[PDB]
Amino acid sequence: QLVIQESILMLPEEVEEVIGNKPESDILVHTAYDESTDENVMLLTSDAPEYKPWALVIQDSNGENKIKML
Amino acid sequence: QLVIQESILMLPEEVEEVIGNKPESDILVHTAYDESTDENVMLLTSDAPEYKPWALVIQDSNGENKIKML
Amino acid sequence: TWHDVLAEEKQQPYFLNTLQTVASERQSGVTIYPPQKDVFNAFRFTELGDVKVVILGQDPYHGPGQAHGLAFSVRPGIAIPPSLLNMYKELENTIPGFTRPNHGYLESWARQGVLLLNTVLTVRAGQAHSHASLGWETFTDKVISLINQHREGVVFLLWGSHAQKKGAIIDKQRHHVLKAPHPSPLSAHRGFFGCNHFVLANQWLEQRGETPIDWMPVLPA
Amino acid sequence: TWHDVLAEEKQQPYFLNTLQTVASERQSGVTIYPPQKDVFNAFRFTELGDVKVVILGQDPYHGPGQAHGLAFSVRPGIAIPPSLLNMYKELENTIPGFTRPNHGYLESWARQGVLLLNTVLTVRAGQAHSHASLGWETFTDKVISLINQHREGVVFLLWGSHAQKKGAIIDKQRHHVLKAPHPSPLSAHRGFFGCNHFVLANQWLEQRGETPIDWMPVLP
Repeated sequence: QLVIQESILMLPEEVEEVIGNKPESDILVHTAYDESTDENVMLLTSDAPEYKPWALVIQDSNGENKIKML
Repeated sequence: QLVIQESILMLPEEVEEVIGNKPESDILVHTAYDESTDENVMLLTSDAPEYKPWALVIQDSNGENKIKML
Repeated sequence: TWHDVLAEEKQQPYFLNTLQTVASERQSGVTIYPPQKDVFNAFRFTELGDVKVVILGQDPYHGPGQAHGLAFSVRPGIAIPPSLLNMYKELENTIPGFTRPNHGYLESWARQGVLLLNTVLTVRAGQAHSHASLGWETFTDKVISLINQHREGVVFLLWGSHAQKKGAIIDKQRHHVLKAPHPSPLSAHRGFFGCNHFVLANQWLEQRGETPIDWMPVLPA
Repeated sequence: TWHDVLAEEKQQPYFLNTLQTVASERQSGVTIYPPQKDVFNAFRFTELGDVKVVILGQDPYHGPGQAHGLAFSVRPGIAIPPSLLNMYKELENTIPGFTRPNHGYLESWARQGVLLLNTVLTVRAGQAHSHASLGWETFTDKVISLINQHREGVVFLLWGSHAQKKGAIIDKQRHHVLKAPHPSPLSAHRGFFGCNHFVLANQWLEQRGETPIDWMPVLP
């Protein structure tokens, strides 16, 4: 169902800068966009081949982030 | 008249190190030597294409400097 | 001219192996992405000498029918991805000539000298950054060096700490190197959307007299 | 060779436009300096494979008949410029072998592997540093790089924060890189004249068995 459209690799610092918490390794920002509610659903996981969930961040039409640690 | 023989480009720090005052940009050391009195007439101007006068330094046979701000 | 950074690299073991390990995986049963027919599109749509601007991307889209060889670009009907959608926001705002297309096919930019390079050229369906240990980077690193060696005045549009910096030490005064945060929604805001890369990248071309780039997509056949 | 990538550079649009922009200016009415016939003399008098030492200079002399292609070097009768004059004092003192000629013509040094390179190759009569936006720097940058790429054991005599540092990041391991203040009178005294660049440069060249350089000028 939830169709992930892209998966961007980021570094601990780039994610800390947004999340406020620092991931202990590379992060994969998995994004699924929602045409309608105009929402971006993002699943941050560790790098391959584990894909161990790190955080979940929901963002609205004007960039507010609703972060949640997994 | 006053034949300028050479024009050397210097940086703020090199000049401050000599002048005691720091130029806010690149300086052009325009030198005209004097065979006779054994004097080096130097006209310091801003870099191209303005050549706005900055300082005037007169130097004698044994290197003493007679500086004057323009 | 790609019969440069290719003639001997393409014979070198590291790249020779990266190819077959991919080939085997394919026939072995796993569906690997950019169809072996599309793998090299970047170098096709834009030649070494035409490279006016250089945009770095990571690895291909791992979902069905998305990727076709160009970084960021999707096929003529696939949903516009979050980052490409964002690149559009910046564009429709920065370049007043514009309006947005209706698709993510960027081949138009491609034939206008915009090199859309992924640092890793293949990916396993569903598994992001899975082929990141074969040798696509060392080949792709070669490519950048060559652009930096045999070319003058190229604009390197480097987005994200991964592409910019890390995989991008170009001659700062032989080539223009603009940096900024990744267009990704977990990043575009709070720090990216304010840059004027597209306008700046055209601004310095006219400056050199070079013909500028038309960032307005299109849609051939 | 110098047919070492200079072959590619020379076609690059930037080095095509720097030429014509200079050409037009010439026939357009403005007297640009180093007559085209001389513009490349530095590469003529000393070849890539012979480059024993490298002295960096800025732009050519913008007064009549002074410049002829080599940095610092003036023609057989022009007045010895302040900086060359000073270079002479250092030499007159450092090297107990020589005296001083009565001219600033340095081709002698040139044919002995001393590359006298200006970072900018042309200038407009009376307008110092006027052609510093055409593309001579980027060409000249390529040049130093290549010397640093295909060569080993070259002495880079860098004077002035502009030449040394700024336009001079050479592998300080494969090449010898001596630094010091510019010989300009507004600087020579304030911390330059004490260095021994000419003697050291030969000291090295010699330590490798290579034949040293004769810093005593001469006429063709």
